Amino acid sequence: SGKPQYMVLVPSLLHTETTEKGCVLLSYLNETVTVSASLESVRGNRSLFTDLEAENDVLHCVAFAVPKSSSNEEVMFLTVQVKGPTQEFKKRTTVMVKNEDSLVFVQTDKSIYKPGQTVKFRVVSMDENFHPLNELIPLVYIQDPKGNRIAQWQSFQLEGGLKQFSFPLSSEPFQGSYKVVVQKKSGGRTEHPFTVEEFVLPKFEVQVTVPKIITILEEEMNVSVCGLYTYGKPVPGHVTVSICRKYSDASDCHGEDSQAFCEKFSGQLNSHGCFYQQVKTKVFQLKRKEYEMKLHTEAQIQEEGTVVELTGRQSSEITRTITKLSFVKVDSHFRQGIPFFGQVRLVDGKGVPIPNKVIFIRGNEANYYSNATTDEHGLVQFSINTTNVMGTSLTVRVNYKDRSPCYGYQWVSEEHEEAHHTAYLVFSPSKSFVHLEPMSHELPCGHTQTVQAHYILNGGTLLGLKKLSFYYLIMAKGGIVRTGTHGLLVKQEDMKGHFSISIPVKSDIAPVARLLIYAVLPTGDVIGDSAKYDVENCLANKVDLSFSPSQSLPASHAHLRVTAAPQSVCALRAVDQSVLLMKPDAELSASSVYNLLPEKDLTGFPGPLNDQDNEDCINRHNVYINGITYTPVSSTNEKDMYSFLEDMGLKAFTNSKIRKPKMCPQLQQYETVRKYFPETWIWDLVVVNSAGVAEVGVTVPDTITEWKAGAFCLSEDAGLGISSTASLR
Amino acid sequence: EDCINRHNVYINGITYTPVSSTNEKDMYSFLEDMGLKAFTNSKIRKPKM
Amino acid sequence: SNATTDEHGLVQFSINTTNVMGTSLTVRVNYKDRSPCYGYQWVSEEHEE
Ligand SMILES: *[C@@H]1O[C@H](CO)[C@@H](O[C@@H]2O[C@H](CO)[C@@H](O[C@@H]3O[C@H](CO)[C@@H](O)[C@H](O)[C@@H]3O)[C@H](O)[C@H]2NC(C)=O)[C@H](O)[C@H]1NC(C)=O
Ligand SMILES: *[C@@H]1O[C@H](CO)[C@@H](O)[C@H](O)[C@H]1NC(C)=O
Ligand SMILES: *[C@@H]1O[C@H](CO)[C@@H](O)[C@H](O)[C@H]1NC(C)=O
Ligand SMILES: *[C@@H]1O[C@H](CO)[C@@H](O)[C@H](O)[C@H]1NC(C)=O
Repeated sequence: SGKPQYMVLVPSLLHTETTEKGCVLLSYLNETVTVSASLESVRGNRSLFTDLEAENDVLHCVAFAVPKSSSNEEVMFLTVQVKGPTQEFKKRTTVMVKNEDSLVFVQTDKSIYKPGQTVKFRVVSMDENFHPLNELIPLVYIQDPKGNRIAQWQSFQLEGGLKQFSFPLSSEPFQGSYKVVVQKKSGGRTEHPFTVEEFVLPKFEVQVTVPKIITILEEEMNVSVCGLYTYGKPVPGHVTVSICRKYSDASDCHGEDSQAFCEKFSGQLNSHGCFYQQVKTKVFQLKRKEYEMKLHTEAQIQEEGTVVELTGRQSSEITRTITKLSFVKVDSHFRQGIPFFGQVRLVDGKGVPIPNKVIFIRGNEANYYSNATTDEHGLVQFSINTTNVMGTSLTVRVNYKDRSPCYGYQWVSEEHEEAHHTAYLVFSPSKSFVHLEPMSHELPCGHTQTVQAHYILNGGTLLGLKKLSFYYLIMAKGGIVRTGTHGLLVKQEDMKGHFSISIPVKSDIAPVARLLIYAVLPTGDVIGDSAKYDVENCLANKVDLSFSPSQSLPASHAHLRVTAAPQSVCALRAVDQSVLLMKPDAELSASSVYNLLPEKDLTGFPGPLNDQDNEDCINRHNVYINGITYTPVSSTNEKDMYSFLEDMGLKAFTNSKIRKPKMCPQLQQYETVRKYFPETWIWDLVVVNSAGVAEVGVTVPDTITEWKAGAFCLSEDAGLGISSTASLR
Repeated sequence: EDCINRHNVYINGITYTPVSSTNEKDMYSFLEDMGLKAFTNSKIRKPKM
Repeated sequence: SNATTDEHGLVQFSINTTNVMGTSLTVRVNYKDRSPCYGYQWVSEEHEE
């Protein structure tokens, strides 16, 4: 009636002495089973033995934990044993232990700084999860590039899983980027740098603009240039540019000046609004062997005469290809019981595909060709008919393919982008599989999302019964996040595809969700595949600030009302934005900490184990051959079942087949940026009342610009917290 | 003799190579190494290449 | 399965086949050349197998 299938879902990744979900599959009932995953040592003392009461048709996942290891990493062999009363089976795989750490980072006002000041910085620690973590440290120190520690503290402990600091500064350091150092008890190194320079602020504010990406056909170059040396005085005078076609063709012995052109669309500087300029690309002869351009502006000053020149935007953009299209949501892998959606769009300079440009959908080897055209957004969506072999490789054009060069030099050259794709199949010995469409688009949080996926069942069901089972599963941070299950209705012969599913979006998942579902069968074949989904940045504890409103200067008395979970600790870096405008937070965001996270996923193969040996081989089963002919031994490159276990990112131990090409050994063979005041306005720490604290802000008058906070909050009552943006005028 | 370009080439398993039975010691090879022909409903005759 | 020449008898041997059509046998199957460096690549050491 039912042949048993067992499968124990075992992320070989071990986050230590922490809850990490693991689980099992069993169905099609049989006598008795109480299996045990034992990571026995050479002796059997380092056994990570977890024997557990088991049954059929159930999902009930224990997140047991493990004490510390001897090494930081150590491969140990894992023979889960099939504790049946009359059947016992093993298979040894290395386990990817790791004495992994709790995670940390650093906060500073800036990286560049001013000489002679005191830097102010803070330090943080949390865990795998995004909750705080109070804990000591070995040490900390700032280091200078000369191999030496300019600042240091020793083995403090955190009040709330963080600490704030400062450090003075000499006015005579080495002008260079300096850095800070901490080591965990393991030796866990984090790094957050900081430079200093009292470079002279250039008086002038000469600013140029120009189009970047050019093509084989243009008409206009709408170039805006304006110099307000103080940001608020565009001088009444003249301006002249030097813009020039340039670039000897990779030749330097020419002994001359390689300017192909030099035009000066000079003009009278107007204080109204700004000077602007609008130059044409025709006189520049925007031709193929009309060579690269360079841009350099003569910004002359009135009643001073100390004229400035600036080479900005100068390095032109040799657009070797013209009419550049791409893919959009092209299914990286496809299937055979469905005509399926790839997608492609187009961009060109400004990023404007011609409306209703019709295309040449060269999706072949099924020779399903059927033209289409661009939607509003360049895009296009399309199924393609399916009775062919595993390999399929597709492409689409508006132009047509030419492989027609006359002579192998072709210094003469031209190109148009083509979105060609190669694809491979899925298994289906089990005679049922799904195609889970991707959600590779917008993803708001604090919701759920019914997924769209379409099962088949080849040959209907050979027997099946009234009801089989299907389960949908997601890994997270080395542990499964949730347990998804379902069943379908009764039918003995059909090809249906209207399956139901959903999952709630909050948090608690890698930046992706390798969601996986599979086709549990009574006949020892199970077919699935992962399904990777975006995880857009959203936090446990949201929060927002608000200030005593932005008004005239002198009013020192202000506020900064901030309102979050009832209890927390909080950074309060109320600062000037223009210094952050100067150098954006290329190294700070909520998304940052999501990705400053290391080891979000790690397929278990990684470095330590090159592979896993298993029992069968390809030469085996030397019994009668095909009746029609002789079928030798060979295989397919298509995406596979055993690998869907590693596409999940884990291993397992099973009787349902993964029988495919292992091997036989020896068969028969035997730039410069503007700056204003670096003055860091506010920097402090507070704790929220239950109702949302508000701190009287102190105006820094007599300095008007864009203003902003670098604040941040934290607690275990709701995890960390950030209102990632609220500026001030 | 066969006048057949091909039969069911495309198959899940390995594509059979020969239209008719060809081997070093096949069945009709016994009739050939005899040197005699025959006319039969069982599987004997072939063209060579 | 090694054997030996009888004074009155030659080798009378069987091998148990459990595989596909492609087969081939030999004896004195230890080396074809006693010495591969033989000399100046000018005269090949050949003994019957
Ligand atoms: C390519 O696309 C076409 C649809 O335009 C798919 O054709 C579909 O094929 C299935 C299976 O043959 C059809 O179901 C049954 O077909 C038989 C044909 O004799 C019919 O007698 C049954 O009543 C039943 O309809 C299905 O009807 C058909 N699509 C439509 C129009 O309903 C085809 O499967 C696609 N390529 C492949 C083979 O993946
Ligand atoms: C279940 O599977 C085992 C192994 O094939 C077998 O020994 C047993 O007879 C099967 N049936 C039951 C009901 O135990
Ligand atoms: C196993 O070895 C460890 C090493 O510390 C020891 O503590 C323990 O007592 C030994 N035996 C067990 C499993 O208790
Ligand atoms: C030759 O085969 C016999 C019969 O089994 C065996 O006893 C003997 O060890 C073999 N001789 C050699 C070369 O060892």
